[PDB]
Amino acid sequence: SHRKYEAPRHGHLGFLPRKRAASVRGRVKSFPKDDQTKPVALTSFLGYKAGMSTIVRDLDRPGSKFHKREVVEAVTVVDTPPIVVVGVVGYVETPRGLRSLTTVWAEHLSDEVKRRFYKNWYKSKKKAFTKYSAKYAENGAQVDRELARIKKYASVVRVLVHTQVRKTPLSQKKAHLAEIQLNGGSVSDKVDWAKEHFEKTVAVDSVFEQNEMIDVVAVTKGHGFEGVTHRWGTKKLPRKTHRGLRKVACIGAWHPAHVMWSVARAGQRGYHHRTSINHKVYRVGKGDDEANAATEFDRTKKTITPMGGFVHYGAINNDFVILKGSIPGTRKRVVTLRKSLYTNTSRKALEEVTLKWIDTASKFGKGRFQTPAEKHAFLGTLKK
RNA sequence: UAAAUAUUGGCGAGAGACCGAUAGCGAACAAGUACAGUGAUGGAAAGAUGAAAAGAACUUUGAAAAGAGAGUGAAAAAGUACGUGAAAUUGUUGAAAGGGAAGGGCAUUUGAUCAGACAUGGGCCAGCAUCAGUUUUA
RNA sequence: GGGUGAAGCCAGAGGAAACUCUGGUGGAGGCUCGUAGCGGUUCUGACGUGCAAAUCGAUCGUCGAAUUUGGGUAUAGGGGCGAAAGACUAAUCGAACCAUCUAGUAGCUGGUUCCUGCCGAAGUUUCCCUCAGGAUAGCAGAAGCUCGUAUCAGUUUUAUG
RNA sequence: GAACCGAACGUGGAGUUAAGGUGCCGGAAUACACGCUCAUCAGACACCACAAAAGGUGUUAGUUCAUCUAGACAGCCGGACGGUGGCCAUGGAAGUCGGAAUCCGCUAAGGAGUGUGUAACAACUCACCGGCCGAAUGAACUAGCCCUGAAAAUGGAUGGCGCUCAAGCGUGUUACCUAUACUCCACCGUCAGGGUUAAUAUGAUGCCCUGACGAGUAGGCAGGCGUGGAGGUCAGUGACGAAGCCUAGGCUGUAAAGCUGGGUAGAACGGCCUCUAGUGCAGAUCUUGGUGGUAGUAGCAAAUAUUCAAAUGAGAACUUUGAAGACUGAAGUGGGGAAAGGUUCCACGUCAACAGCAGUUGGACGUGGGUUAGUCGAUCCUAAGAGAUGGGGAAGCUCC
RNA sequence: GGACAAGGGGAAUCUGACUGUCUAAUUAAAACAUAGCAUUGCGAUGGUCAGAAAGUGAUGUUGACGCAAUGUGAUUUCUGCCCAGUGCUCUGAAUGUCAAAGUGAAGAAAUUCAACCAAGCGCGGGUAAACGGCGGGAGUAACUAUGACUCUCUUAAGGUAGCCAAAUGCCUCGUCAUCUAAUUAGUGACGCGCAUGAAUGGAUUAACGAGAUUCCCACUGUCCCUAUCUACUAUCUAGCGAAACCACAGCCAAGGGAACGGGCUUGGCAGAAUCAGCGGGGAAAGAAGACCCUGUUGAGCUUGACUCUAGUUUGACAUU
RNA sequence: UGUCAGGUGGGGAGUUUGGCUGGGGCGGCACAUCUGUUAAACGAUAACGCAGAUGUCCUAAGGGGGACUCAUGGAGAACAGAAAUCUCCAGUAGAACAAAAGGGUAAAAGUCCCCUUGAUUUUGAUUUUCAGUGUGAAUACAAACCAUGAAAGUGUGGCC
RNA sequence: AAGCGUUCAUAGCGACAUUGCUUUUUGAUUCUUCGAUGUCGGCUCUUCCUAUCAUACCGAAGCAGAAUUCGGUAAGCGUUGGAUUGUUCACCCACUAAUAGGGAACGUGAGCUGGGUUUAGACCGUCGUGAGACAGGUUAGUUUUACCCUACUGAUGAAUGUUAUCGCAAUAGUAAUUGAACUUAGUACGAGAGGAACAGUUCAUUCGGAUAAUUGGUUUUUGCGGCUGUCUGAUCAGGCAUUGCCGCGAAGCUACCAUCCGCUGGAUUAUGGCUGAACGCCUCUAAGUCAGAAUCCAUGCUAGAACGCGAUGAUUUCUUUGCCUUGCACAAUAUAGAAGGAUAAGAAUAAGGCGUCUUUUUGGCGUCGCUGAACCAUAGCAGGCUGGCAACGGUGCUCUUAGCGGAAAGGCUUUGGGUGCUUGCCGGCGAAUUGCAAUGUCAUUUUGCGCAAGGAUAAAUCAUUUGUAUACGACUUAAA
Repeated sequence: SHRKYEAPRHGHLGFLPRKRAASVRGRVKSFPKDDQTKPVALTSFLGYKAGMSTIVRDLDRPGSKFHKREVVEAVTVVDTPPIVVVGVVGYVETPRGLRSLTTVWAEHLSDEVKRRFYKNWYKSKKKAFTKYSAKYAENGAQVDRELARIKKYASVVRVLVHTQVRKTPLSQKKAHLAEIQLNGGSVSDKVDWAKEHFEKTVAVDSVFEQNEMIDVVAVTKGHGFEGVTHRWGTKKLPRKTHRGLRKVACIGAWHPAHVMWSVARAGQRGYHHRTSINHKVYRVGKGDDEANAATEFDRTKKTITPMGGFVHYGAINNDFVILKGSIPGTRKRVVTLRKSLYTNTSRKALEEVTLKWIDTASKFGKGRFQTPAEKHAFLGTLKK
């Protein structure tokens, strides 16, 4: 017999399967579509999620009821120390997809990167990239052959990149290696850029600009096993139920005499790899500056980090990015910011933003005061 | 009122084309016993070391049980968990195969293993030629 | 351990009288709220190869009498007892249990132990408190006896119904 | 695929066909010859797993009738009146609301008129005939293959892949594949018809010759294999090793089975002629006894609670002593009895089993010790009841 | 009442008055009991009841304000009509019927055919707080329903007071009114009511109910819509260590087939060993279907089924 | 009190409470028989297939012999009429024969008139259903004894 | 297709006849199951069908516009909240874009519920003399077991030299959904009444994936503070009341009860068109071709074949006893199957190749194909041992100079040197006996054995630790 009351199904099918996923890093599965007319630039970046904070700003939607008004918003702060290039990879077009031709590396690798190749660093002899470093004692015999090989063949040229994790407050030491594709003019100009940029550092100001849309990529919250009702979002069974009432009652129906793939079951929740789209940037601050949050309306000398600090993280003494809304991931986690694939004329992404005020109260609790100078003005001076 | 006639009980003697310890009486053994039921009643399992206990003195490892040696005897592959010691079922070693079961029948190949008249003085496996019987193809 | 406060007594107020009101005292009832005690409503909760062949929890009914219970004594199977449900009568009840007659009877179910060789069926006719069954003929095997090309044939032809 | 088509079967060898097939899976012509079909849902082989009425200028063949030396159809222009508004009908009917007449002229041809249109005319348009052009066209029907008609539930089935002058549909002509069928030979058994000890060794039940046949449940008869005992007989076998048991050793028989090498073991047991029976097992929710997978899994969670050192001991989460925390809270986890059990009380020794973990502890196990009454109970009296005697029943056990 | 302890309340309808009692382990009720009411039998040589029998018993250490046998079920209020049928009962009239023993006649006797005849049945009377029935079926008409006369069918009588789509109404979710935004429900009226109705008790009703049913107030995770916390499990380890079940085993689609394959046929396919969960399959386990039919198989209960019987009652003979 | 006889006696005892059947039960009879058909041109042949019958009536409606023609139509005769009785012509059965249906029959097997008891006795053989048993019915003789007719004959119940 | 529809058979309808399809109604039948397949509905959850109620894009009208009616390709996407009834069905009150119909053992009971039917208790009416009956009404009545195999949802993992980083993408899955307002405009259209649409702005509905700055919830933070009863002689400071109770309450977890985010290209269907035969015209079609829808396919997102691959990093002692690269012999082990040679134009097929001239091009003039029965290699003991004649070529083995080849390049030409053989043409010695045939053994893989040259001199697990993770593994960190 038929259903009776036809309602929409629980959960999205496309997001199956639901595993742990191997990597903790985001991993960009596709980059933008390239243009040989435009100049050379990086398509992506690496950072760390610090926390969240409120923001008040203007509004210029001629049409809405809140035209030229103060509007409170949600925001996510991202710690982004300077990037360090240390490699080049050639990729050749074949009938069976792309194929890696040759990897090249620089002379002087740091101990942040070299830790990644070992599991037991303290016990090891630290022998990595020693015999490769001897190849650079020939001016550039074996170097410029393989760079000219990548110049002749291959239509795509990516760059190996790692994060600086001695500057950040994390107890990590290890770096995070990652490929970032170069989308620019020609193949020859990509490799000329790459050899000059060995060891050389890269900032965030070169990659991203203010008032721009970004795609975010990172791994979600932990949780673990979880049942049916919270994982999928099914209805509770009545109170008067023998043997459980937080389940699906009927799985399927015999003939077909099997359990269907579409049925909601118990199994792993969280820690999944998701890529979010359209997140507008409000600020691209700098580490070498007192008064980061000093807007033109406010003008009070205070750093972006609140009273006490960011909870389960610490502080920020480097460049950072204020993204609108939420970001998929926990704190202390790696996140890869990607440029948009399609240029919007949507009117949201086009409006020019100017921040009016940023909050810096102790989010570890319910803080009233923003800075210690304000606190000593309200109460004092007893008795310490 | 004896005799010729009866007799799955009792006391005493003979026999068998009868059973051979899941048989034969319920009972070959401390069996109407152990045990169950308020009670009338119900009611099992359990035979075999060796000719002779000669039933393993003495050393050494272990807290001890036992173990390794030694010793008794024709034999301990007879040690009082005892003549012989099958199958289900298990451990070790050796040989072989294994992409949603294995296990069979016909025919080969390879690997293993095994019967069968060349011994006297010092049979098995094929090839060609001319014939017979049955066929096929120019 | 509380609540309610019936008869019976004592004192006052009103009234011309007949009598009528108010205050104490007293402690009635198959009354009433509730502990131990005795029961077993609902959760159709727990457990459901259990702690348990009927228990566990919370919620509930009744709680000074048609009450609850020990020891002794009476009633025994077509009998006993029953404020009556065919209830209870030693986990056994629309007729208990123990032995014997008893290896009760069954047109009904299930099983029925070694090889090759030769022949090879039937589910149809008549009768039956016959229709899941028997008798009777038909079909089958075995043993053969009297004879040795016979007066035969699931067939044809000529003549004729 | 129980039943359809072809064929009925002892064991093997060689040839040849039946029904059905020959792109590949699959052994065998990607043979030969003449047509038809192209499907945005093609079709594909009896019983058999479906399709109809009704339709198509999709294409192929055919039947009956017509016009043709300008076809005539085209297909673009020219005409479409004169008598005439014909009689009638009635507001008005003039070819065109209708009822009947249906005739002439000029004629190349023009109906007393095919419709449009108007109150009725007017105006347009056909029927019929020319003008341009130069060889086949027009109507009505019949059946072939294709298409529309043709909508069901998990993903799906000419057997599948795939096939388009086919590997499809209809028809013809040859080769080739192949059944336990047919022909011929070898061997087995059964049945029939003969011939022969006329001394002439060994079974007259013998020893030969010739011919046909062979499927089979229920059922019947025949000839053999094995098990336990009884009578006879091989002056059978055996402590120099009988019976039993084990064996990817061997030999014989179609088979039931039998004989024999190697190992183990330690007292009896075989063949041939006959007698006799508690004489052969895979099934019975069979009977008794033993052992598996499941599985080192289910589980050992209710009565609030344990901790630190010291001692004994081979060994201590659990025994004994100390210290600290706790609970029952006097309708009690306190102190005594009744029924019921019967040494469980108590000491010394001591852990193979039992105390669903452990154990030096124990209501366990081994060996002993322990209950003292004139006054506390029983004994004595009677209760609801039970029950002899004298008597009377009943064949009587016994009943009142 | 700072912990602990401790009633939710209101307006109705059906039903039994109340306290009480039962299906031990699925039914606690509207069932049973009850006070009250009524009926029947009995004066001891008696009623009711036991026993195989007795010089034997229970009621009864009794005597009608008692013992025995039934119905109804407190109070208020009423209990209408019908003795044809079926029971029960009688100082009813008899001779319609009617046993053995005895009486008579016939016969050689066995026998035979006659009258005579006890109770009990038939015939007559009584009885419904005995079992039961109290229906309708036809018609006549005043006026446009009129409820006064006739008969008579199943026998005798034809539903009186009362109450209702009621736990009793098939047609139905009756029609009208009310409660709601909306009501197959609830309550109030209507009644030719398939098939209501008077101690087989009718109508009403204060208190009481772990009884059934509808609505209103307060209250809330029942619900919109789920979220979080705590202990004890599960989970992992040390030790100890089972049962159910089991032909053989365990991947799908279609086909045909005992008409719904895990094994046959044609395709899809296919990679050691394993751990938490879970309830789609294994037509998953539980029990020789209890429903249904068959059997010439049974048992429990009932009765003008067939054949008997203890007890009791009438008559004859003996005791005499 | 004892023995025998008559009534009462579900208080108690024992036993039965058909079959077929598009499940059973309620209906119906297909359960002993008969006619036509289904039934497929010898016989045989099914269903709760179709249309219908029987559990009797008859001393004459049995048996024999002799007379004579019926249905219906047409033409004529007072009351008399579509229909009473009377007469002639045509008349192969279109009538009648105890009942269901089919077959059979014309100087008759129909209708009327004369005489009677073959609806009698003794026993076997034989067809049909069929086991080639019984039951029922039916057919053909032998030995008798009668009826009827001038006789030949016919008759052992109802034309089959 | 007789009539209806003012006129007019077919806009929409359609009598009298007649062919079908379907198994969501109910009968007919009794093949499967009676040593049991748990029988009514509701709750919960998944997927399939189209005979389409809505939404996308079109055709027809008795379509002026608005509303509605009939049909086409379409199952992509959605289809509700309540009163009464045990109900399926039914009937109402609203909302809505719309409140379409069905299947899956009449889906779904080791998933729940037990109101219904359906046992025993009991009551009422009709029927029966009576026990009892009633497809009449009424009330109270027991819902057992997964620890096994497959299935699904997550999680480890032996083995391809060992270990570690960074990637490609075969295949499988896939998602967005519908409305309201402002403007267009009170404009088109219409006598009026009424009353559109495309583009352009802002917001909502249902659904999905993350997230915790704020608001709300949770409180064993037993963090602070308050209050009862009792116990420690009093005060201070605490125990117990199975978390004693009460108020506020960080951290974490969480809510359309809180905030953010949810893409743009190509090829088609219906349908409407262009050029244009068949059929001298006409025609959207026969050949060819332009636009086109919630359809399909990519882009993007999710997993990553544990028997699909690639690139890069480091590769173990001196007890010697072992590692890698290249040549010796020795030795086992096998080979879906060597036995002269896998011998390189591209495009057309109602057309091409090769050679040679020239208004260098879709150009002239000749010639070949009709099968590879080809073309290159080919005579010597499985190919011996030595001579000359004639060329100055052909080849094998080594070594070097150059370059080309990334799709899986692991191979192709190429200068030169050195060193053999040479059947281009003539000479001189040798072979027997394997006894008349018996594949008569002449390949090519792996492999670890000892040699003797050249070369280099490590990691991962366990234990410990951490929380961005966590049933247990695993994952993420740290540590001379």
